[PDB]
Amino acid sequence: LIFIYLLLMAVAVFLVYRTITDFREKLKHPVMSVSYKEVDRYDAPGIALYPGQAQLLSCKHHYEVIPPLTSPGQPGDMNCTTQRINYTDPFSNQTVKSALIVQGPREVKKRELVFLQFRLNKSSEDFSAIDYLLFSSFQEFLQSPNRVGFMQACESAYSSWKFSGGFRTWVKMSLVKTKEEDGREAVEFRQETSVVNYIDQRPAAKKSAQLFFVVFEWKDPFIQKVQDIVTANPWNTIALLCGAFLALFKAAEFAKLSIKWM
Amino acid sequence: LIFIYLLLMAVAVFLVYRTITDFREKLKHPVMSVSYKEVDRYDAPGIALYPGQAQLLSCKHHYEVIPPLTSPGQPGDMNCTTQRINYTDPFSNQTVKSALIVQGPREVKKRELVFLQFRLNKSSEDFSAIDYLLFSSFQEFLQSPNRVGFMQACESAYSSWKFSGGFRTWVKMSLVKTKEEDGREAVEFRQETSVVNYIDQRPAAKKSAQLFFVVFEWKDPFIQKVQDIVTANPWNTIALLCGAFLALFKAAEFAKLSIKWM
Amino acid sequence: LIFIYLLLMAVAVFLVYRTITDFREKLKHPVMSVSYKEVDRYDAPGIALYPGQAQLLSCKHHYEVIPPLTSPGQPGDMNCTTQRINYTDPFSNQTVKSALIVQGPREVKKRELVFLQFRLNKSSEDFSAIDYLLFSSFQEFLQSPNRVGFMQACESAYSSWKFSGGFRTWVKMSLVKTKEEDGREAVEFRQETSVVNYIDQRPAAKKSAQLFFVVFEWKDPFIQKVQDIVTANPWNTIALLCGAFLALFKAAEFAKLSIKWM
Repeated sequence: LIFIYLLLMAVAVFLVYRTITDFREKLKHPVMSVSYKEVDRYDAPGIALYPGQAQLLSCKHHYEVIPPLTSPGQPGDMNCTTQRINYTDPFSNQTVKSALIVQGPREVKKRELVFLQFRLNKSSEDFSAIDYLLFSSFQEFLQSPNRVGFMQACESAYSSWKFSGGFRTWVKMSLVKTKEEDGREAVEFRQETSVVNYIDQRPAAKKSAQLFFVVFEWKDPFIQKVQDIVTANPWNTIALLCGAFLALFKAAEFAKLSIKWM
Repeated sequence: LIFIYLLLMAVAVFLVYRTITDFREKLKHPVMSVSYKEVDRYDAPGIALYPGQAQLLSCKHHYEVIPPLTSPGQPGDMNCTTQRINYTDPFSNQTVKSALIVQGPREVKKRELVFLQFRLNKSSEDFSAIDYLLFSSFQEFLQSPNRVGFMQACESAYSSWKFSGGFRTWVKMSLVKTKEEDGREAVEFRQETSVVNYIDQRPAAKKSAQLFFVVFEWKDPFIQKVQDIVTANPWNTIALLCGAFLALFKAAEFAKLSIKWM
Repeated sequence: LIFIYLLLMAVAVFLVYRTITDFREKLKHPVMSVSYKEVDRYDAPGIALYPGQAQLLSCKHHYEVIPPLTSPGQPGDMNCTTQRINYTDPFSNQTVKSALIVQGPREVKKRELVFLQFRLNKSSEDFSAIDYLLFSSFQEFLQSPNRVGFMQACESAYSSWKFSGGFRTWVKMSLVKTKEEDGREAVEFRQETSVVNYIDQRPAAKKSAQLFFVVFEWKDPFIQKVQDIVTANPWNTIALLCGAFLALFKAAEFAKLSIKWM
């Protein structure tokens, strides 16, 4: 009887250590749940182009699925809500980096895409490109005090991309919102590029001026919500341990009935 | 005694609240499990190219790892199971969009890749590209009645890509199958592009005709099965709650022994 | 009384069956936990370029954020720890594939990037590119016996990429470490390309020699640790089941009190 009681107590202690260690492990490695919430119209995204010396020639919201034939090389109709700012980025506070903010397409369901055009007069770069950062809401920037702070924060909160000459980078930008355990939800942008070579036959002259193109489009109406989940909470652990403790008490009590039997 | 009994009852009520709220939460945010099932030979994938005015010049299944030297510009050997169809997409039912379906490589382990060539006679598009959609099984399309319905369904069930001129888009297409809770398993295609500029020195004449190239390849023999998991089920919850309720009953009964002691 | 006892026994049998089945299911589909561990300085990555006939012209570690103006076409300063090897890959053991290993950037926080230049004398390929494989630690290769075995293993442990002519493939290489249940942690590279067309105006002569460019950079200081988790372990299952068994015993005993009542 004493032997089996000691065995049961050893099982209980082993189980307590077991569950405590398993709870410690399950707190370090929370599992993630990713859910897609279809959205009919995305909030106006903010595209932070950094033209530098480049000159915008045209910007439009092509509600259609395919851009129409344009008139490249010369200035064209401007039909975008473009905001311009000059600030100093925190990572290179010494230098001032001028940006150029544009309002991206909203009608994702209707396949609305904003097509841009840029041009740069002859220079000696030999690797010409225009950076661009994407942030979730353009209106939020358009109505936020101290735009310099907002842009500096975005410089850290978003990674740097770019597009180059003789190309039409068709950036199918998409959202992925991350929720950290503290409750706040950070929003990050995913985007897949598809470079489309520019057939420069139309000028066919000594113009030969760097011409850039981009088509910012919403990949699909799904917003990928990614949130970490803590699979282990002390509540379930304590309930399970109490159930096991009672399970052991009943076995010990049945040992007394066995003693009476013998 | 009454005070401790009321305390135990309050613990029971607040704990059943705990568990019911947590269970309600755990249905909303199911956790995901991703498993890779190595496959020796993928099912013949269906590549739905939309040449438009472009003219296919060559299509082959290069069992080797590297394409050999070709004869660009002029028609070449055709060695692909190409299916042609004209239909109207649901999103643009007004217009008729002609497709061109091809049978992709199967021998993933052997690094089998299907290399295509397209050509377009001089036009005034100025951004020339050929769309292409990928669907899981080409034979399923080749033996399914009402191909128009199948293609229209695919137009919604797969995203739109394309490749452009003077390029060799080496699309390393890969599979990712999703299982929704209802039981059906939707299949989606992932594919990473690697644009390879075309060195057009060979013609070096007034031909200067848009020439496209693509190399559809299976990235690896792994099919990424993604399935959502409901971490919480009512019966684990009810068992845990019953264990906790018994654990509370035993404490209340030990309170009677304490009363006898005092 | 016998009817309710049989009902309780049937419930117990159903519950044990269901718990065993659910434990069997939860062992097949383990859930994954992905954690990002910020790293100040990545270990020197090993870039296994396969120039073939191409001739390296320059390699440098640009601690700045932007490459400076270069002197394309002619040999330049070489400031990289380049290792050269010729071996035979397992998949094509018949042929010998010569590689060229380079020491990649380490100072991720400083936006340190290694910029390379390659050149190929006139050939008849018309699709010119240089393959490159990424492996986690360059020093590990630099101090490992039988480098041929290391390279052959990497040929299977990493996928094949490449960059082409007239381009500056800005490969923002990033790390993702996978832990299989056995305990070993396989390391894989994710990398997103951004092709930047090369404006070849500077030579403007009959040189017209294939020039390749690449900028290998660390995307961000986060290492994506991906590890599978077994949500079900026999120990929780047995504790829950025996707690439910006790919950059944107490109900059966309350049935006796009900009998006494009636």
